[PDB]
This record gives sequence, structure tokens and C-alpha cells, in this order.
Amino acid sequence: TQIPILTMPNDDITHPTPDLTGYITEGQIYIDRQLQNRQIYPPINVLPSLSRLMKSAIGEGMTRRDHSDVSNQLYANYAIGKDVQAMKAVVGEEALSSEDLLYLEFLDKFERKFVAQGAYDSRNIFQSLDLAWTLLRIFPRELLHRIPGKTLDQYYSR
Amino acid sequence: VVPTVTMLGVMKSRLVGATRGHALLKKKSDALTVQFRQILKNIVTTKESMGEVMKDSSFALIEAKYVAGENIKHIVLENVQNASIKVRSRQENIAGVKIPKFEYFTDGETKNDLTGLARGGQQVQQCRAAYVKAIELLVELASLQTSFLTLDEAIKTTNRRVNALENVVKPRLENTITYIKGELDELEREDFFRLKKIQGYKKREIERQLASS
Repeated sequence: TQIPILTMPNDDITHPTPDLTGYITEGQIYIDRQLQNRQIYPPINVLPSLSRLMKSAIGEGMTRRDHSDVSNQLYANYAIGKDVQAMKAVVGEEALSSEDLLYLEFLDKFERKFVAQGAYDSRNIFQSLDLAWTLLRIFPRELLHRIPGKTLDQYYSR
Repeated sequence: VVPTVTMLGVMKSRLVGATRGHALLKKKSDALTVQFRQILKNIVTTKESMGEVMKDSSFALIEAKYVAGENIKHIVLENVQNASIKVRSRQENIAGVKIPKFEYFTDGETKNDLTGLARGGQQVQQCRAAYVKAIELLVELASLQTSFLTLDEAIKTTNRRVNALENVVKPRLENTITYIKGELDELEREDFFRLKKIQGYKKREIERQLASS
């Protein structure tokens, strides 16, 4: 398994070497400058990041079954939380509905706990999935649209 | 518009910021339009109540004529048992825009009543009810006018952005890329090739001279 650490010149992907290695390789994990400015030690831009073979890695025998579903749900909810932050900026946040506050607080708690990990802190994939689930419990059961049925109630029960 | 990569980066950042601002303005405009539609529905309901309000009010005057005949007229003018003309209005920021909450008589502060006349009860049930309707009518009218003006301004800004800002910046980025590449890269490579040829035929001349000598 190869995980090159390729610096992108001029802080962009348009540079020859970054675009070339992106064409050659099959994934692109990122590191957001703003997260470093906001002092999150893992600055990995989760929303931009992506792995082409994510489906093959996640399974029942290897990893746990809910992993892919919770990954998709967290990605969608993160996007929605960014959109809700923009909305709260533009309209003054008074017009926000309850679900808007839910998404915004989920974004805040995500950035506070899931993204920020200790430089020496270690989390097993089971532990990380449990942390993501704990982040997920704050949403209502119906709100987790992306989560398949009979898997939500399996774990959302806590 | 220097073709230098600094200008290209500046233009790309400007385009990205323009796209983000366009999205934000579109979301804000949509929310303001939804709020304006709700206010318009409320104003339509109040307008429907209007006219029937005056029809109900006329019954109070008929009852006054039947019971007490002519009114007191002059300063007194009679015909009033309730709904003293005192109001309380305040501008409230809704969806980021201040909207005056015009609460008029029968719904505004310091409203007062003085017992009941022969048709004073009919006046309260008819004239004062009209005042209660008019309070909501004025509040809704002010809110609707403010929301319509704000939505028009926001829609104009968004349309202007989408029609001019991006539609000018994207050609600027394209021109910068075309100039930068097709001038600098092409001419630099041509100069390098000419230098390589110069060295090549210099070596050829050296070899020819060595063969001659």
C-alpha cells in the first residue's frame, strides 16, 4: 500500500505534479489550510477528501457493516451543516428552523470532537465508528435519511 | 491584466468568491421570497376581511340611528363605546430586514372604552372589530412592502452578478491562461531549441574543422 505525501505547489491542484499524480492514483485525501488556521491538529479537509475504492474496503468481515452508511450520512450531514452555517450568516440565524439548528450544532460538535484528534491519541476503527455514532445520536431517527432501515434502529438505540 | 500567474490566481480566487457569494445571495433571496409570499397570503386574508368589515360596521350606525337617533355630533360625536384611538408599533428585523409591526387601534396599546351606548355594543362589535382588522392590515402592508423592496434589490444583485461578474471574469481567466501558456511557454521552448541548435552546429563546425586540420 502506497501513501505518498505530495506537496501541492502554490496551494492548488492545478500544478503539474499534483494533477499528474491525481491522474495516476486512485484517491485524494486533502488537508485544509483553514482548519490549520482554526487549529484543528488533523486538518484533513474531510468534505473535499474521497477514496475511489471505499466500497471494497468496507464490509462485514473486514470493518463493521454500518461503516459505509455512516460515512455517507456524515458526509451529507457535514455538507448540510456548512450550508446551514452559510444560511445562519446570511439571514441572521433567527429564521432558522429546528433542523437547521440541529445541523449547525452537529457541524460544531463534529469539528470539536471527530476532526480534532490528539497527536498521540489513538482510536481503533471500532472506537472511531462509535464516536461517529455518538455524534449521530443527536439527530432524530427519521432525520438520518441516508441510513438504511433496520441498521439505524440497530445502533441508534445506543 | 498582466498574464503573470499572480493575476491568474487572483482572478481564480475572485471567480470562486463570486460563485460563493452568488450561492449565498440566491439562498437569501429565496428565503426572503418565501417570507414575502407568506406575508402576501396574510395580507390577502385581511383584504378579504376588508369590505365585509365595513358592511358589519354599517349595522352599528343603523342601530345607533334606530335607538339614539342623531349622534352627539361636534367634538363628542357619540357612537363610540370602545376602541380608543391609541396604538403601539415597532420595527422588527425579520429575515434580516426591519419590518414595522404596525399594531393599530383595537390591537394597539392604551386602548380604552367608556361603558356602552344604546348602540355602543353594536359599535364595539362592528367599528372596533374593523379597527382590529385594520391593525393587522397595516402591519401586513408595511411588512409586505419592505419585503418586496428587499427581494427586488436582492434579485437584482443576484441577476447582475450572474449576468456580468462571472460572465466577465471567466473570459478574463481564459484570456490569462491563453496568453500565459501560448506566449511564455511557446517562446521559452523556442528560445531553448534555438540555443540547442546553436550549440549543435557549433559542435558540427568544430568537428568539421578538426577533420580539415
